[PDB]
Amino acid sequence: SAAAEVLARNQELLTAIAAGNYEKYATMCDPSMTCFEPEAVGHLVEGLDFHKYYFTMPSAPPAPDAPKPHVLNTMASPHVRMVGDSCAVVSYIRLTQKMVNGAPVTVQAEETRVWEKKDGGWIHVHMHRSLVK
Amino acid sequence: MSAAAEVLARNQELLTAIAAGNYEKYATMCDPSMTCFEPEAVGHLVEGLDFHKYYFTMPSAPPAPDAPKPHVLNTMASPHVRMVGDSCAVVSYIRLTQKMVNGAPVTVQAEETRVWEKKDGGWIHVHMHRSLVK
Amino acid sequence: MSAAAEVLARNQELLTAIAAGNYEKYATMCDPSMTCFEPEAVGHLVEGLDFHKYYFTMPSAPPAPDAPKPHVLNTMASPHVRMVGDSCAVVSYIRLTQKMVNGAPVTVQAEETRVWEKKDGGWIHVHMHRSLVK
Amino acid sequence: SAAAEVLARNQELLTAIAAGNYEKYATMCDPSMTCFEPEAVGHLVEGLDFHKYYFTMPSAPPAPDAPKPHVLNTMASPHVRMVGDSCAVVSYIRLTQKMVNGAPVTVQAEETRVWEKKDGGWIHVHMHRSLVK
Amino acid sequence: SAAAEVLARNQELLTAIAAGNYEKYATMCDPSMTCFEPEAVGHLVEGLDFHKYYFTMPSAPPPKPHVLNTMASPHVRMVGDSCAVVSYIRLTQKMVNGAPVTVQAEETRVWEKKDGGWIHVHMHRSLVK
Amino acid sequence: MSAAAEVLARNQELLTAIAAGNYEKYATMCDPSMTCFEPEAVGHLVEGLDFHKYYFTMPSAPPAPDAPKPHVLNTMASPHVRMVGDSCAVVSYIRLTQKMVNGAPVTVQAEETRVWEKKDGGWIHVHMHRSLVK
Repeated sequence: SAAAEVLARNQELLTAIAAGNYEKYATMCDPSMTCFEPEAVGHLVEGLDFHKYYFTMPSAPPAPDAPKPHVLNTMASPHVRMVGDSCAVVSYIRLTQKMVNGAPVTVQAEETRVWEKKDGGWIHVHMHRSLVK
Repeated sequence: MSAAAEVLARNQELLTAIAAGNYEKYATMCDPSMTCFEPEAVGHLVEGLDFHKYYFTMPSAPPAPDAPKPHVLNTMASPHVRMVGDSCAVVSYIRLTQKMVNGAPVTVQAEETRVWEKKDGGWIHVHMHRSLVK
Repeated sequence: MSAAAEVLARNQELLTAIAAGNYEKYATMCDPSMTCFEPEAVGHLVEGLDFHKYYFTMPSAPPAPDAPKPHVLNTMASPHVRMVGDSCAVVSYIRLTQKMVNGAPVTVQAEETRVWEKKDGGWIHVHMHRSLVK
Repeated sequence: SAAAEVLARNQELLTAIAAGNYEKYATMCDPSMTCFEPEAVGHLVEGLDFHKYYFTMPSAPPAPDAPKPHVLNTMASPHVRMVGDSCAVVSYIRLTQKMVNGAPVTVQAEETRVWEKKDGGWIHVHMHRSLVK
Repeated sequence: SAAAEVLARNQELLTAIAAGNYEKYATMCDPSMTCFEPEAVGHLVEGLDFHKYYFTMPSAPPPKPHVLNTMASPHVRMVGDSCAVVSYIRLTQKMVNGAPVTVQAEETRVWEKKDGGWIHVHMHRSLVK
Repeated sequence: MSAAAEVLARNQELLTAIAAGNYEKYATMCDPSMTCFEPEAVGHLVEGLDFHKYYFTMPSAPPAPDAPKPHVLNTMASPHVRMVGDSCAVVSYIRLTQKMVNGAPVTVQAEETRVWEKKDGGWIHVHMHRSLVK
């Protein structure tokens, strides 16, 4: 049941990432969060500004027309491990369905996200993201 | 005198066991329910020790007058230890493996996140995530 | 809190000043006799500030042709500060620069060593060694 | 005069490296020394074991064709900077003359080596190498 | 401090070259100056006319010339009372298309002390890469 | 007899010593602090005599029956000697080396500038600048 709560928090974080909602994202992450990810080109980054960069990219007005963002994140075969009462490790395959050149594309990545039970709530502390060929 | 130094040394001990081909020590250091992301798992989450034991027990040709000793060294570049609650430790680092191929040195790099749990007065490896860097 | 922490903060100040194109701040933080290894020096050791002033004073096409404000962020991956005596600090790290090329973000990575001297009641950058990774 | 001492020590260190004399090399370095170099493939390494690896390689059998290695390190245009009483920064272009396939070749690298004065001697604390090409 | 004078004079000469100021350049050079350089395509050139050629090329009116010369790792050698040899790597930062480019050249420049001041008598330029 | 002619003779003597591989005479003629630009220095200024001693002391042992005595000749095409004060000479020329490659003769050309200092009644080589034409 606790594992289900951590899974809900993880899916909530993923939807916040897909929406570009940086405030929700930052509210879910500890300011000392550690991260391996492809954008970090092989190095361990600490903090939130590195991702705030990607949330605040300069795009600004587009032509309204009829297209709107269409992105969906799916946690393929999730695995929750409880290490003590205050720690949870969520390991899964992140499947991101996105639109490129008017066509759908499914991106896959191995993701390990560590959550700490701080001040009543689960908070993300560490992420390891690796792309699969 | 710190628990973070202890888990760091324990992780280095695990890497030494891996480099030595000592599967008995590796198995004594890992929980039988250990989960693993690694390149050999070709994009999937594997559980258990048999998948890793496969690589310790590969059929090798007996040694000849060649270079009768493996020259392998693992280095934890810029380690980071995080204590998550009373029973968990997360060790994140860049694994640098110096090995010999065709009589020449080669340095392999990988992003590694290893999770340890405090069980029975020791630290046991429960989850690993390996990523090759181009 | 700590001298090493202060030197690290000064290095982050210098990097943000570089990202913002503020040459006056940059020169305020650098010794006039500063030495430098960097790719722009094409394999030689350069001395002085004019060599770096060159890249701050490059002529540019007319600003704001429906173009956004510069979106650049420097991050010191795994910083290491070494105090060598009272008045010397060596800050070694991996500089990760997130910038915009065309419409997409790109992260550039360099190995950076920056040597700072405590003179006249302030930390001043005196040496730099930069090497591109990829 | 002090700069002359540090320069002589740096040349002695390079000679030790060229000779495969790991003992002298290690006695000249601080055990916590930091290093950027190509063999570290874009990361900062600490300690001497990473470098000890290269002194302790599995030796190939001698076949009397080139019994003595012909290698020489040259510090092209050295520059010494005194940063306080106990620090010296030695920057130079390391030119290694080696023999490849019976013909000589000159390899060049940018080198920054930091030395600390402990008691009345100099020890190596930090190195930064970058191949020039 | 004599080496400082010769280095300052060489830097002044290089800035004159970068600025296209042939008058200052010529006033700093001995009229019998000898020269090895790429533009000499493998021959030893004597005099100032050969170099004057490049200051007086025909151009068009129509950004701004952004060029900077740096003497990387200079080396001054006093050979007797009247001679100085300045060896260095000339790093020229120029702009091609919209991008900066650093050109490197091995430069040896010989100077002679004649009463008051140093004058340039011999130069050797080699392109590295 | 002129002093410039004497320095020219000393320079031809040095080139002969280089062609013969006689490192001892070469070292006698050169100041221990001599500076050098040359292709083998891959675009840098080297100081001292060890850098050049490296090429006199390269490994080799038996003269094969396939090849005979070395046939090498250095020629100073259009020499120019310039006296800079009492004790300094600059010898500039095109070095033409006739050597044997395989079974055929070939002429290598290089732009050479050699500075000589008058110390204790003798001329010694103090600085060289060597560049290849083709």
